[PDB]
Amino acid sequence: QTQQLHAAMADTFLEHMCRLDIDSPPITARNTGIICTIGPASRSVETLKEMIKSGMNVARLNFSHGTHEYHAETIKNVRTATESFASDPILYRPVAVALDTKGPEIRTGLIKAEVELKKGATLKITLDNAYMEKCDENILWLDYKNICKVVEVGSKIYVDDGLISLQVKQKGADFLVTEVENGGSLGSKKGVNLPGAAVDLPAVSEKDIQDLKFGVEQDVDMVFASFIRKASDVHEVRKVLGEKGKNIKIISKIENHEGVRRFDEILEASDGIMVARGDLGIEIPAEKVFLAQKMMIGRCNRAGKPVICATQMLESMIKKPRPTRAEGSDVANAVLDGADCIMLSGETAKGDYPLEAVRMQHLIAREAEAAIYHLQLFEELRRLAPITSDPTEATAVGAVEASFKCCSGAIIVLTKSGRSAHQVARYRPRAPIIAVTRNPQTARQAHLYRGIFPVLCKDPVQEAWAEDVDLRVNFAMNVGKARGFFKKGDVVIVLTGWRPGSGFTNTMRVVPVP
Amino acid sequence: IQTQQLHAAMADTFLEHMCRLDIDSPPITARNTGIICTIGPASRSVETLKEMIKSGMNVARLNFSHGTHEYHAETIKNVRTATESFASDPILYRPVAVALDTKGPEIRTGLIKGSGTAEVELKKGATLKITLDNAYMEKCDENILWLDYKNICKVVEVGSKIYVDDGLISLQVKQKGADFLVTEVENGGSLGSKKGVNLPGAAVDLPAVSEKDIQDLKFGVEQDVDMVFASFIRKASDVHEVRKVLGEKGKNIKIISKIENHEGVRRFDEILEASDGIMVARGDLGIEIPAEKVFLAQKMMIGRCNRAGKPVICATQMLESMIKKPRPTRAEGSDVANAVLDGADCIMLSGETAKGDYPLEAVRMQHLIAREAEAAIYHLQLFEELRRLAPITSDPTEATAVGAVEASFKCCSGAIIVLTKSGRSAHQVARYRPRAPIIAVTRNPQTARQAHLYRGIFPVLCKDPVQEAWAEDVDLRVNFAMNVGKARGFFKKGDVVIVLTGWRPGSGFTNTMRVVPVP
Amino acid sequence: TQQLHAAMADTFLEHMCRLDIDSPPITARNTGIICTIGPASRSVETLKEMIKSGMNVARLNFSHGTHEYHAETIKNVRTATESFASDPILYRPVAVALDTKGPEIRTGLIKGSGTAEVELKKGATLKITLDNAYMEKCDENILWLDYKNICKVVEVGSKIYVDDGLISLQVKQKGADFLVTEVENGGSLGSKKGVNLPGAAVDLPAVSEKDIQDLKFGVEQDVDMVFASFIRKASDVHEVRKVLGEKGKNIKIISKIENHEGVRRFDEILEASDGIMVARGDLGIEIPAEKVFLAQKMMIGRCNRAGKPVICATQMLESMIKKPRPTRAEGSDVANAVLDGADCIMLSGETAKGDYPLEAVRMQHLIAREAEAAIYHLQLFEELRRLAPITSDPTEATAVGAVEASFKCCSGAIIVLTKSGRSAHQVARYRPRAPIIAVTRNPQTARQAHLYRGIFPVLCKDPVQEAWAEDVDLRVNFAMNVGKARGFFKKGDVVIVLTGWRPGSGFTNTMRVVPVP
Ligand SMILES: Cn1c2cc([S@@](C)=O)sc2c2cnn(Cc3cccc(N)c3)c(=O)c21
Ligand SMILES: Cn1c2cc([S@@](C)=O)sc2c2cnn(Cc3cccc(N)c3)c(=O)c21
Ligand SMILES: O=P(O)(O)OC[C@H]1O[C@](O)(COP(=O)(O)O)[C@@H](O)[C@@H]1O
Ligand SMILES: O=P(O)(O)OC[C@H]1O[C@](O)(COP(=O)(O)O)[C@@H](O)[C@@H]1O
Ligand SMILES: O=P(O)(O)OC[C@H]1O[C@](O)(COP(=O)(O)O)[C@@H](O)[C@@H]1O
Repeated sequence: QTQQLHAAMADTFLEHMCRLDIDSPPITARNTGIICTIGPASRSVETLKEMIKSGMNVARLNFSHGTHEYHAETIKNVRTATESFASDPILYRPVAVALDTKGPEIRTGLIKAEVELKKGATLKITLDNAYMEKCDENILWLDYKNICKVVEVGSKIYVDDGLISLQVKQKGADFLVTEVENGGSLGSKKGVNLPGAAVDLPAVSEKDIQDLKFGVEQDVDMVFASFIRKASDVHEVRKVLGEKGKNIKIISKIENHEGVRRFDEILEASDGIMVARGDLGIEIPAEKVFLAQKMMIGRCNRAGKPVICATQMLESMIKKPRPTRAEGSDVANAVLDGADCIMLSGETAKGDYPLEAVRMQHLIAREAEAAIYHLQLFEELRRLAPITSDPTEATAVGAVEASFKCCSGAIIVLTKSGRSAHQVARYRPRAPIIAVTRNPQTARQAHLYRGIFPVLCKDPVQEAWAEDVDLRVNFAMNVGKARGFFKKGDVVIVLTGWRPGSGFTNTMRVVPVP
Repeated sequence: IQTQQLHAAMADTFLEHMCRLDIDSPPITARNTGIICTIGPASRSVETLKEMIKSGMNVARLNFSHGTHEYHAETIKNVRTATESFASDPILYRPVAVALDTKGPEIRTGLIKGSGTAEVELKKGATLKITLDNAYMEKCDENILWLDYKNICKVVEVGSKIYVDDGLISLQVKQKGADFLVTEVENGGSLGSKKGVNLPGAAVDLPAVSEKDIQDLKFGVEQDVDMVFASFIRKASDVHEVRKVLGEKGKNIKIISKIENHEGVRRFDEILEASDGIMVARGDLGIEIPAEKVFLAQKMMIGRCNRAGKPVICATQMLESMIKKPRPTRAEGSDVANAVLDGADCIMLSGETAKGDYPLEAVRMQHLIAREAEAAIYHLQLFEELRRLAPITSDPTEATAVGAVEASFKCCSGAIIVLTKSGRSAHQVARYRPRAPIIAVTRNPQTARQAHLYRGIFPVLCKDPVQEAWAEDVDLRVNFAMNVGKARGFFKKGDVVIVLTGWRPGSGFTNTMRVVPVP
Repeated sequence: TQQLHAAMADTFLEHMCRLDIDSPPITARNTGIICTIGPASRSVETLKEMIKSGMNVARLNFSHGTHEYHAETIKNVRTATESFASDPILYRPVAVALDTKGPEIRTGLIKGSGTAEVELKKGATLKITLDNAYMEKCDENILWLDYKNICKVVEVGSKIYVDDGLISLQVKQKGADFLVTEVENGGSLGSKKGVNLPGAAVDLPAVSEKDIQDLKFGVEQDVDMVFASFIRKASDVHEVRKVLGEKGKNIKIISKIENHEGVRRFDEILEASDGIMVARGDLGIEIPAEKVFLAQKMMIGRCNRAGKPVICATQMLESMIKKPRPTRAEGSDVANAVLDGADCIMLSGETAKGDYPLEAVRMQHLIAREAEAAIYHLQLFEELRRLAPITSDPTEATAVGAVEASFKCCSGAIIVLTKSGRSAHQVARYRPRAPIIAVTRNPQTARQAHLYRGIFPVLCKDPVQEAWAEDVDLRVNFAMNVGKARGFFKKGDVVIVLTGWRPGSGFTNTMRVVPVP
């Protein structure tokens, strides 16, 4: 009668659906990470404190706009807010900083200011920089020098986040003649999309380069790399991060058809993925976005790599204290699909109800996690699981199976790098995975993985290693008792390794909570 | 292989199925999920209604929370005029149903400053007196708000939360009174006229069927509506009341019960048993229960309806942003697709079509998403589970239905063609959720219109006179269906289709499945 | 009844747990029974009783007997079968199968006698000779064999197995036209016993001179199928097909798999054949006996997946040669063959030579009937469907539809009108629980139908009615009358009927769900 446990026992998915129960309350623990974009609505230390209390796990900084000075201050504010809770390490929640790059863009020039484009009219594009400052009703300059190479007669060109739609009729040397499909107001310096085109713009812009160096300087936890189209774009980002940035997680943002097409190579080269639905729905028909989303979430779950669902999840909450019914549904279905994290953009950056937006994602996620059909999900994740000789992988699956057999309150995992805990998360237990680490960055980065509740042990290192291990297990028991995940006498699963250092998790214990 | 998500269709696991979903895999022409559009000022002209039918509208919903009988009579006439403008060629005629959505036990606010269009914008932390003094029913403003629920005090209690306008404005009761409440604006916004008011956690003792509802149901009978969407159904006796009010004259009208509150969810099984179908009325629902639990209730009701073989509609805010914008949000794309994947027979538009700036674009977008989502269903497991979950019965029509759907998967058939007088034989096929469209050929125009409630049914109304020889009459209808599919691009000459008929005239005798190539 | 409680289990494990010895089966037995005819079972009198007890196919073994002897056996089987033809409701078609000798190797005669035996002691010496002067003077010192090439294919260390693999020899000196061996497994050595050489590459023809004569004899006697011995590869099968010629083109070739090479090359052999016999006697000598069940299950599964008949053969009810009841291992084996998915089960010595031939047939009947009810059709049908291509063939669509409908209403039968049998075969391949009553006017189609699990062929002999709808109705009523009389169903039960939209072969597209009148 709690946790949708009745629905969880159903022999079929249809009967599982029929058993879902609005009167079956969820556990306390919410497994899906919440990523909040920070902006004018959410930037103060006092608001950030409430965001953390409301459930923010990751603070996202959008580098499309704003100076390094500004973002540095934002990051400082985030850290001040986070560390205000530091004094009680049992209740302290790590908060990660994510840098989302501007990435390469196609832009128009200066009009004549705005101008009107009428449905059916003719409209030349030129790369002749003499028209850079002189765009108008008959003529439009663009900054992408190689556009004629990458688009054909009959192709479509979108301008100003998709408001405007053109069709290429003539394809010359340094020019294109087009008819205006979707007319409207044409401003200056607008963004241009090219659906279906293989855009050959660099993997990282001049500004992205400076921006990633700033990320390393500022000790960010992860980078959301914009407009990733191929594996080699991920490598160029990785090479720019370099030795100083080598522990920074690269999450690839899939934003166009080519990125969807070449998804498998991108996934293999990345630490995780963001389904950037905003830009993706400009580039592919909006009715196909759910397909791409479900496909990418499935493949990420199969590979055991974090996937973030992004953009317009609770959009109406920019203006309103409650979301639309479509928005509640979108969030629940992203969690049911398998998304590791869900994200807020305008809802937390600019909106009037940023705390309400964060609270709603937390509430829905928690209800949605209880409603997953773990019986089939776990069987399927096993079957598609390769048989290998890696001891930590066998221990992980063993722990998750044990956790289902005894409905443990948690799986406690000692981890330095986070990997042991990620290997458990990939099998999607129902039980929260309390990842105990002394590495503050690991604690921050753990949020990317569904089910991981990171805790940062600050206790001094004991001289006897077995005692230092027992010290950290007990810390995890105290965190669980305090947050109400379980109580004395409940059963939990504990994972440790055979020696200090990373790579040696091979020990699973089923233990009473002291 | 590379159309209709057939690579995904063949996956041995649901996880692998998801992994194979392909944006470059184009759907078939036929869209199975019915689209219900609310008609109002933006869409009630004949001219616009014609374009709604071309864009995909199957049912025209009339919302009796507003408007006079004269107003709704004319909307209905316009719907029929637009629908019959296509009747000259019976092969391309699309039937359109008329649905009456009852007002039911509502609480509504009054007019702002005596105007239905006037608004005040309110601020958080203000004071607002509510009143039942009918002297203020058209003098609602920043300070005084009139409500039509005469028993408001009861029920209500101090500290209770009162919600106005689709839950967007929130008031908290600081003090009770004889016929007045005193409140603080917990959440601000622009307050308008005749807005819906909710009292979650209060026992609203308003009748199941008010005198206005009785007036409206009588009108629906007189106007020959196809279905009634009954508001705020709480228990089986509510459904029986509507059925007895409709009486003999309304005995063929379908009753769709709207589940809009906590008691309706709890008592869902007896409501379903009593009803002809269900609407998941998410607007009120997500105010009466926590918004975060609406998806649970939605998926439970779609599941139980699918298991019962009764139609279920998912309603409210599916493409809400399209009221002001030509393109929906990504959440709205997802919401429509996920309703279809859940198993919803029909999807609905309200303000998007009733009063928005882009009613045609909203109908088109629902058509497009529905069709993409229908190809993405994991039929392999779905059909296995519907088969397993259905009892082993002696009913010959039920055996033929499952046989037909099985055969339709085996040959990836262009259609399942079903002859039906009442619709039932076509409903029995729809229940097993074939990929193929079901072409239901009838001579009963009501059956034609009502069959849109069922996933996958494309009703076609045969106009040809009855032939003296019954076998020739049957064959005439089968060929009409052949002609319709080909004109619509469902299939071409030499494609294989499944054909369902009976062994004698009249309802209840469907027992014959034939697998026939398209001539 | 019919283990229907077990049938509804959501798991194979729970299905087993629900099997119930107090749940009686239906009357219908879907698994064909093939009986080997010999002196125990050859008279018309005894063949009539065999038919009553459930024989569907009479196998003649051409390892022994003259063309004159076998023609007489065939006449007796045909006389036996046609004695029931006075009552069309009760007539059962019985097929005739010819089983070739193939490239066998045989020893000679112990001391000039067909019954004499000698004792071979473990470790004692035995000289094998090809000197035809010892052809009828075999004893414990010298044994003659009829494979003249045995010396150019075995090597010192080689093993040679004699008499159903009960006696084992090891070559300790290889000669010119001789071998010297030491007896590993001793015992009683008799005359004209079978010899095998596992690991040896035997140089004998796929189809010998005598084999050719026998296959031509088959064509002339109008047999229904041929069981072709020791098929090692596809080209062996094409050789049998070639001898059968255009005149015997409708005769079913069942490839008998009896050695390692046959198993290894199974897929090419199955694609060439009309069916398969798991010939377990020779197979369990050519390969280790403990591996035979693997081969049996691989072969039954591959045949079920290809939709081709498969027969399980040899030693199924062995002890019943001397005893009126079987061992527990034999009850288990017949049942498990049926659960594996064998279309037919066979008897050899049990019916040919043994003391209790009617009891062996009756036992196979009783066991098969219980085991068919114990099949987990829920998973079987689901796998067969999934492992089935999406096709444009209307008859296939109709067939899978009819099987689905038969499960939905637990139909008393699926009735199928068929000229060539193909339509009924297409239904059988999806393994319905309901019996498939195949109504044909073609006597060969009715006889060959017995090779497919589930098919109960009935031969309609009434003249073709001018009105086609009435001719179809006539046959459907005939199938209803047969089923009633046999207790497959009663008035008020529901049956599935499959027909075409016109007369002639290849038009099956119509399924109807009808009450039994
Ligand atoms: C949503 N869904 C569906 C739908 C169908 S068809 C009968 O409409 S079967 C099925 C199904 C099975 N399992 N799970 C859990 C699961 C399994 C594999 C991957 C994920 N993400 C989630 C599911 O989530 C799940
Ligand atoms: C023998 N068998 C069968 C047969 C069928 S139907 C197509 O004739 S499905 C199936 C099946 C499935 N699993 N296993 C392994 C198993 C599972 C559960 C209990 C036992 N003893 C053995 C089986 O052993 C097993
Ligand atoms: O998840 P990682 O990075 O592999 O770390 C897991 C490691 O943590 C431990 O449990 C504890 O190690 P430490 O004492 O070095 O922190 C090791 O036995 C184990 O290998
Ligand atoms: O779905 P329903 O209402 O039972 O109608 C199906 C009926 O239609 C038919 O196929 C044709 O009947 P009619 O000629 O009376 O229209 C009957 O054979 C069958 O019983
Ligand atoms: O299995 P086959 O050889 O295709 O025979 C099936 C045929 O039998 C029938 O049901 C009846 O045919 P007949 O009237 O010629 O016997 C046909 O309609 C159908 O095509």
